[PDB]
Amino acid sequence: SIDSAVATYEGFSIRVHKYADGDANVQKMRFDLLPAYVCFNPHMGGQFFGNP
Amino acid sequence: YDTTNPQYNSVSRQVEAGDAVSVVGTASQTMKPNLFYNKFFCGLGSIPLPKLHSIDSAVATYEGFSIRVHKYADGDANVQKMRFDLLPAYVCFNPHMGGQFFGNP
Repeated sequence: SIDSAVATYEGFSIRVHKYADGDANVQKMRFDLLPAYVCFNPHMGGQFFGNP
Repeated sequence: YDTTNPQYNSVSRQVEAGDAVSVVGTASQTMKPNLFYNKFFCGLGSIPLPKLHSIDSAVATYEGFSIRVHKYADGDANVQKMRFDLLPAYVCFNPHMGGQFFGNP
């Protein structure tokens, strides 16, 4: 019962919901995304710097 | 009263310091004043309201004023809600075209 749409950018998909409170006269919008992460093997990357 | 643009003078002389004034009427009395005015003394209007998201509405014209209604509910309390509303706007085009009259004793 809430108006949506879903739009791609950089090949990531994003919902918007548009609702409102009726007793207060306000209108509200939200934009969401859920990421999932993995680290397979911590020994395969790191940080680097120059050598003095 | 303007020396450099006398084309705009509304009154017959300068108001200097020390000029006697007075107040029309009695001290604490309460009354209902009558009103004369020309058509272009004061203006009146109303601003159209957009509809809230995800909430049903309708718009009806009554005297020539337009009025939104919004119809929402409370799902858990199981009640039905409605509000009708309007935004007025008011102008004073010119103070010298209207006033208040009373009788003469």
